[PDB]
Amino acid sequence: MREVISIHIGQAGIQVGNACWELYCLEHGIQPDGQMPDAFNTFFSETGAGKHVPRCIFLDLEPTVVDEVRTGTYRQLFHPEQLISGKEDAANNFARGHYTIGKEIVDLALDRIRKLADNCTGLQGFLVFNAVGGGTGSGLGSLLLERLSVDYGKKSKLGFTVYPSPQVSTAVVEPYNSVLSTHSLLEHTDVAVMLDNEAIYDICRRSLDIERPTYTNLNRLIAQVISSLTASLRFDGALNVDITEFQTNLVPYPRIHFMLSSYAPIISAEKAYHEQLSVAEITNAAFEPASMMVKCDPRHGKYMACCLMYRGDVVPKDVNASVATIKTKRTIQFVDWCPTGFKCGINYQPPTVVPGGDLAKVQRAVCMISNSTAIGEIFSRLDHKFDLMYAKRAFVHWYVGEGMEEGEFSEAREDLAALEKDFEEVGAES
Amino acid sequence: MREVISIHIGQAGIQVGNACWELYCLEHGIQPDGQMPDAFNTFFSETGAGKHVPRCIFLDLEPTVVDEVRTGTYRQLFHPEQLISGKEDAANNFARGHYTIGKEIVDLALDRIRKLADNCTGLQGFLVFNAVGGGTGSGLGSLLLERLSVDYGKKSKLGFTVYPSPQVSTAVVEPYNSVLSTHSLLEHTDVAVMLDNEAIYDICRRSLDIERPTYTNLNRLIAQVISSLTASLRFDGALNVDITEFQTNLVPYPRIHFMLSSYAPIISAEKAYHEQLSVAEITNAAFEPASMMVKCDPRHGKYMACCLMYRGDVVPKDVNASVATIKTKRTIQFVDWCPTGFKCGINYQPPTVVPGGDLAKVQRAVCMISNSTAIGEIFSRLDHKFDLMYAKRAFVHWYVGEGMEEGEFSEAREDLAALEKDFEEVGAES
Amino acid sequence: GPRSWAEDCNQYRTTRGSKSYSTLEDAGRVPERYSRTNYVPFLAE
Amino acid sequence: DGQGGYVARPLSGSAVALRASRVPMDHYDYPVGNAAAAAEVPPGKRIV
Amino acid sequence: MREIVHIQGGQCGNQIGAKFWEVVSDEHGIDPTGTYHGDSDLQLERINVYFNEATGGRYVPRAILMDLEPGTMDSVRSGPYGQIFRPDNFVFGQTGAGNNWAKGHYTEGAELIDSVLDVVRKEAESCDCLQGFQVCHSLGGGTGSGMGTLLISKIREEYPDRMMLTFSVVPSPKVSDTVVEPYNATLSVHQLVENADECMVLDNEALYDICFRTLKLTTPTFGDLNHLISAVMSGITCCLRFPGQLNADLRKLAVNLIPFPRLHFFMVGFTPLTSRGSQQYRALTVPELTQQMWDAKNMMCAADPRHGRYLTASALFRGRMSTKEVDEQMLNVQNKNSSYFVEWIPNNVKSSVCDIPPKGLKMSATFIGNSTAIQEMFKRVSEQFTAMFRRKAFLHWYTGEGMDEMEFTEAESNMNDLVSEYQQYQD
Amino acid sequence: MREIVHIQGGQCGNQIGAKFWEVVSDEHGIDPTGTYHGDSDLQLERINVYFNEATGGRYVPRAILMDLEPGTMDSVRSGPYGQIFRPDNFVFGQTGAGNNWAKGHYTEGAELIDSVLDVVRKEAESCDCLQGFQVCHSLGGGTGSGMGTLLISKIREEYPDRMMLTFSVVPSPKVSDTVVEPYNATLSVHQLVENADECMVLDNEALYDICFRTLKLTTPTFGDLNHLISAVMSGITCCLRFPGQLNADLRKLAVNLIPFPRLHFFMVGFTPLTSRGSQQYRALTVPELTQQMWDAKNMMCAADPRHGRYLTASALFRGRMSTKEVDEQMLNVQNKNSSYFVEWIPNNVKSSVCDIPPKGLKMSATFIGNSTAIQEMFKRVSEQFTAMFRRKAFLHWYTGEGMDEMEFTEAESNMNDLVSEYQQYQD
Ligand SMILES: Nc1nc2c(ncn2[C@@H]2O[C@H](COP(=O)(O)OP(=O)(O)OP(=O)(O)O)[C@@H](O)[C@H]2O)c(=O)[nH]1
Ligand SMILES: Nc1nc2c(ncn2[C@@H]2O[C@H](COP(=O)(O)OP(=O)(O)OP(=O)(O)O)[C@@H](O)[C@H]2O)c(=O)[nH]1
Ligand SMILES: Nc1nc2c(ncn2[C@@H]2O[C@H](COP(=O)(O)OP(=O)(O)O)[C@@H](O)[C@H]2O)c(=O)[nH]1
Ligand SMILES: Nc1nc2c(ncn2[C@@H]2O[C@H](COP(=O)(O)OP(=O)(O)O)[C@@H](O)[C@H]2O)c(=O)[nH]1
Ligand SMILES: [Mg+2]
Ligand SMILES: [Mg+2]
Repeated sequence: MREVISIHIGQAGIQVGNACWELYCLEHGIQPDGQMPDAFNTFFSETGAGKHVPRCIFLDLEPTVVDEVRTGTYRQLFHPEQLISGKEDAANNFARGHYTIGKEIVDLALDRIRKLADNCTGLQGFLVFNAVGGGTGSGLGSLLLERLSVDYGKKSKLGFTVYPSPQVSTAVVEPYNSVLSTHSLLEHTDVAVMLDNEAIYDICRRSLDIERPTYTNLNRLIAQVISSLTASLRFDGALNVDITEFQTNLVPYPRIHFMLSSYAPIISAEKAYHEQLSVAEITNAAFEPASMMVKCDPRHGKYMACCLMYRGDVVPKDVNASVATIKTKRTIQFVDWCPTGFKCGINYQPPTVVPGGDLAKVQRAVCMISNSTAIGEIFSRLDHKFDLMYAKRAFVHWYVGEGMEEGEFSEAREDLAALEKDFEEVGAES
Repeated sequence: MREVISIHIGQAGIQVGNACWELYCLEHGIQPDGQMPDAFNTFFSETGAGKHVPRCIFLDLEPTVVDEVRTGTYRQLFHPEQLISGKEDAANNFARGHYTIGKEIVDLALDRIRKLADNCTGLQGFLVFNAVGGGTGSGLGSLLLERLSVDYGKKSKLGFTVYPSPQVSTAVVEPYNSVLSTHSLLEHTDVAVMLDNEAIYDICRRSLDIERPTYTNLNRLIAQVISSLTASLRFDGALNVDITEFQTNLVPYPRIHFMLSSYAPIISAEKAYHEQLSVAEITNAAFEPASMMVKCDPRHGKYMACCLMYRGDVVPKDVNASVATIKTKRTIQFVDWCPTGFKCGINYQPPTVVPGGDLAKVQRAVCMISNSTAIGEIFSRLDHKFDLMYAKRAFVHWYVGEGMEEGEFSEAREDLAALEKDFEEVGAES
Repeated sequence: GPRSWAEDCNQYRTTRGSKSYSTLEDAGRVPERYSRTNYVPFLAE
Repeated sequence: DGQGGYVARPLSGSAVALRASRVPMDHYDYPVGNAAAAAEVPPGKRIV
Repeated sequence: MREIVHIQGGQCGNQIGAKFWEVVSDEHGIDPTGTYHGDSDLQLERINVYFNEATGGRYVPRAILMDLEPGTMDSVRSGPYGQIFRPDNFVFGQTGAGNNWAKGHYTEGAELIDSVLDVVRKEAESCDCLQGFQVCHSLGGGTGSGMGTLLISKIREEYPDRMMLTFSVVPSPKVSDTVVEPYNATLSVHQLVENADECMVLDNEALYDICFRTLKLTTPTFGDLNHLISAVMSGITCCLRFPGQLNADLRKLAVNLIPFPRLHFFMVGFTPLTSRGSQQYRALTVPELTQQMWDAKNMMCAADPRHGRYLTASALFRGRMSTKEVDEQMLNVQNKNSSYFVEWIPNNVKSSVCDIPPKGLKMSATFIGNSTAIQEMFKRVSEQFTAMFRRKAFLHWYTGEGMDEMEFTEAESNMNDLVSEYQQYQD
Repeated sequence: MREIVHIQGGQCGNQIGAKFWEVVSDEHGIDPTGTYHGDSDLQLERINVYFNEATGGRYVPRAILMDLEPGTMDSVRSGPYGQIFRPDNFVFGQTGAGNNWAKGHYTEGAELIDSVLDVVRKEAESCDCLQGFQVCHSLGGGTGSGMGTLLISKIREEYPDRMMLTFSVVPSPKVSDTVVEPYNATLSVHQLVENADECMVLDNEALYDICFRTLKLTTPTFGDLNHLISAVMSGITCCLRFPGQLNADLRKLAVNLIPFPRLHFFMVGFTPLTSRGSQQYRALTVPELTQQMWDAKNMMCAADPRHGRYLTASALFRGRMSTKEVDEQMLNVQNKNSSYFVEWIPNNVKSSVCDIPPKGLKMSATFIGNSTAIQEMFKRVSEQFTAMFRRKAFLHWYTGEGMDEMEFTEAESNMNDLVSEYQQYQD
């Protein structure tokens, strides 16, 4: 049976995962206690008599964000030993979460993954949720993803990384911590989906017309992206797109595998009555620059590959019609060597709205995940952001003292410099 | 299917379109909420389940006139994001509405036009409602107009513009704004219908026999003019005339596209019962100079071309006979090189009447829209009006600092003079 | 003719198909033959 | 099933009507009259 | 077996063809729903001339409706008898010609002339032996003028041995309904002179005069004028559809009415038209039908026939009539005013009879005339053309798409050429 | 006594076959349960060709489903007419190809291709005589393409004298449904030439056009395409299942449509496709079926048949119709447009009639056409492959599983070898 293990490392992993499984219980009708009052086998395992436990781990060194799940509304849902805690956090240090504090907790992490792998019949992929700015999301995320490649080779890892914004940061050592994570992100992960907080900010401000939402509202509509990505496994549809299709369709070269995200209908409750939401309308809304999950302008780059996961009442005729309209306009630019750049996936279940959520009931949705050459601007900006502080070697005595050598910064800069060179020469016309 | 898209720029644009959309809802049975209790397609978008939203945009830099629409009785009619507001008005500055503060809002303005055009299936024209004397109607009016020509080439644009009167004006730099708005309105608009304020004041004083009307009473009968010409797209008729038919039938030369517009029966309630309304009487009253909605003498110039938007129970022969009697009338005069001079368009629906409006119900009506050489005296006065104030550089520092240079007033001066030379050389007998 | 698919396929045999060949029962009469002899044929043991 | 029974959920909660196909394929009892022609006509303008 | 394909273009041609199929289908007795519900066997004898047999007893017209805007499609379809046409034959555009001959014939007609030639070929190849193509359009608009004559240009080389009949209305002298009537006319008549095999000129103001002076209607509506056109159009093909004592198909009319290949413009008029008051007073007799037919005001064309000489006239009589009274009254009207006929053609007038009149009528007659007097309209539209072509007004629309002023002189040459031998044969 | 073994592969082939068994089973009158409820005595004569008699009157198809994900099997199993198949014929894998041609053919293909050929061996030995094999798959995918054409090569090696009907959809011109369509289509055609006997080319855009302009379906669902495809697949083998007046089995179409062995790509279209409303308007004769079958827009292929000559065409007429009326009408398409045919093959069109029509049809036909105009489709595939292969884009998934870059070169060499042969014979 089709089935995917989800892994949440770092605080941003736990808080998004608290909203992801909230959406997943509402898809399948699972109450928060853990009882249903056969699509659940993708994410839940039927334990004994009527008990469903998630196929997930909440690994975090900081105890306050993991026991908030333990003392929340989902105490009975999760198996208690999946929730792996620690004494002290990684404290925004890549050197800590990789070398001095993460080694004694990653062996506990591999045991639960091994037990979940034996409990699952045929495994299909790994979901890794982390933010590279934090120490736990980058240091412990690198350590867990490195061992999964050794333990389970050639098996796809579908990760979702929250990157720092061009303008807004909640930490100072995020440029240091993002670069070292990316050196471990090229070699081991298969498909990594780019996420950025500020591009979720102006989606909430403009489309959802709410002036001051919080991180609960960001992670709520992130789960709408995550669920529609994996909706093809749970429910039947006309054109199924599984995880193994994602690596072949979207990754042309082994080191270019970073993809943006988009969700087409972002409509508030009162906006739904006035606005008409057709397939041709939402496909244009999906390709709009303001609707993306990463603050980058697609006009600067070219779309090397695209993937459209549709949901709900979507006839295959007009998604064929809407794709033909996208090819005609000059604003959306493809790379010259990829004439066939669209994969379409049509499911047959509309997105589930949560009670008290800001999303309205929409019959049809698109989850656009597309490889682009404009993503090099995101990497180059962080590359220039990190190069400003390494020139004077600020904030290095903390990383050097926690195990790792200063030579790891030069190799991580060289690895991202190869990524800068890669996006230029691949995206250039020939 | 046939379609039309209306834009409304400035205080005069919104208040006219407030009266226009009030007229359009009564004709098609649209409730103020937007739900009827086939012909609505030209002005309304059928959204979801029985809700119709207008194909309009209400953009203005000043928020207090747009906010009246938001808090008024049509809060549920228009889409909420469809209405566009701004921070600070241009405030009678063509430099402000075109360069400094109009640039940040025109990028959002083209976004909604693109969404309305994409929802459209066959686009026939654009309706532009603005006053060239105001800062927003001239500045933001020109910037929105010039970008539409590049984005949508060879597409008709019906720009209904309210011009300042020789005797009546309420903003001091209206002659400054009218000349600068004229410099862009020639090469961009396809058909421009001149409107003047106090000729409507004279119509309401004489024909309506009411002594104290306000701009609400003016915009109601102006809405009847717009609804008369566009009624052949929505309703059938003996001689259906489209938006595309107006341009080649009323614009002989590429620069002469200014047209007068008159409504023939404009009769109060108790007057119409004693009045005998027939086609011969309204056709004579159509060409009657005091019924013209611009202060201009049709005897001074030559009627170059003319179209008649007959409505109601009009057979094709009493209009045939009335044209012959008008042709043999020695008071009017056509140009020598245009023997065939009449366009006849008959529709089968009598015009509606707004409850609480000054107009009474009539069986038949004529909208006389004509191209004349008499319109030169309107721009000859404005050329005299502008040259005297520019002779000692009055109110120039308000334009120089906000982007514009001194030479734009010089360059726009011969553009009116080349227009004045074109009118006098096209009415010259050969 | 036929008004339904079942009736068309059922009457295919008796109208235009393998059972359409004319039967002697459908023939009004058997023609009387001008045979050479109604006596014994000459070479017929 | 547990005893080898070849079990299969029909999955027909009247969703198979939407799943199905609508091609005419029928030269008998075709719709004759007014509404059959009027159904395929797009709405267009209205007539007074 | 000889049969007619009808092609209707423009707002005028679609509307007058809807009234044409209103009248003919009443004559052959088929209902609005297409089924036959008449009484006589002679109605069904020649139905293939205009209709196709369909399964289940339906009768569809052999009509192909074309236009560049969907508005005129809705008016024909929503009216009575507007359902009988095939839904595949309802080809239409979206933008519309907009009274522009350049848009109708070059830009917007190009991506739709292929679609109409896909279905005109389909209707022609499906049937047995084409007599010719009958079209109805207007010379003042752009939908039936530019796109209409583009089809006439295209269908001519596809079938160069078949008839062609253009029932086209021309602009009126007293009034104008579009301001670019001389541009639409002179460019369209330039196309019809080499392509159309024969043309029947109609005009609006003479239809108005007939409904006022003869029919005494106070307010003749928009559909009344089409019925006078449709009565003549049903009268041209009277010998195709019914038996007769002296038959005359549409090539007998062509070889008789056309002395020279460029003189294929005709003027037409329906004879027995009386007001409702004058029904109980007028005596329907062949001498009465003769003095109404040759009246100058009874012509549905704008030209006054007393100005010019008739080169050849035709009279397609319908009804049980003594043929000598048909024959003698033609000779009688030829010699009482012999100056108004032409001198170098012996036996100017042509008489044909059919034994089935229209319903209610005991006798009816359709007049087709090849008069010199139609040079008055052609010199008038040439007078209006040269007025505005010197000043180059209303011309940037026509040359804005890529049709320059080179053929405007060629169109003005042809209108001056066409009026030249009309005046030459007057002498 | 002539049997065809059906093998469905991939998402497209399984979903096409489910609607295909929706048509064939309903034609022979068997219910959803499995027993017989038909009202025609001609149905049960030839059930051997597509079914097997089981205990208690049950009928099971000769269908071997094949896929690498159980998800598409569940939709077929749950759906109506899905219980009729044999459970041991449901061979399937677990990992799924993920639109990789290497996974379907080389690495993961070997783990299932041993468990497929034994199952299809069981069906082939059970029946009496193999007329051929019928396989349905897609070329744009990797699950039904790589495993599909591997199955052809094995089954052609072990049964070398049997026919091979391959019904394959090709990548669409206007849009793309998966990103690696040029890589999979170039590799599949490279292996389908030397193995498959006759190949049928389908395209979704032509299905989307036929569902819109003929049937007037505003929302063509994903099974409307399959029903039109299944209308052909039931009509290819009509002579094997019903008595006929001029029989044509799979090998008659193999010998009359393949001039040279490599040129075995065809295109199909079902003839009497009408809208529901306009069925009353159109009549039903053999010439009207022939006019619809030779239209370029009635093809279910992406190619335009006007751009190339027809090498060989075959028509499979169905119903009560005259053989002269069939034969003289296929002469008219040889004479009306003789420039669109191959000059050096006299009698390009073969016609066969089987006088039992499909379910609910007066008359119908299936039109197979071997045209050289289909070189445009392969050139479209070839030009897309050359854009990606020089840049080595999307190749590390293929070359990471044993199929290195050398085999792509002979894949494109045979891709250009096929288009060279079509273009040469067009001259
Ligand atoms: N969108 C979103 N981002 C979050 C959320 N919580 C944390 N983040 C991101 O996480 C980054 C901070 O690093 P974290 O991942 O929280 O830190 P950590 O990995 O837990 O490491 P420690 O804090 O030392 O335990 C910030 O840049 C935030 O953008 C959340 O709820 N939603
Ligand atoms: N017919 C008509 N004219 C109006 C109306 N409101 C304002 N006007 C005209 O507009 C002129 C004032 O200039 P506007 O164009 O309204 O200036 P504005 O639209 O407020 O633009 P800004 O001043 O830059 O905000 C007046 O002289 C009036 O003649 C109206 O409701 N109906
Ligand atoms: N007799 C008659 N003339 C008509 C009719 N409709 C329009 N016309 C004439 O046609 C001219 C306008 O043509 P138009 O509608 O623009 O033609 P189109 O552009 O081809 O559709 C006018 O001068 C009318 O007098 C009709 O129903 N009957
Ligand atoms: N006509 C038709 N085409 C289909 C169907 N299912 C898939 N396709 C087409 O098959 C092509 C790719 O097939 P794919 O889904 O990759 O098959 P897979 O390899 O088994 O996953 C697409 O272009 C689809 O248009 C179907 O049921 N009917
Ligand atoms: Mg933390
Ligand atoms: Mg203002």
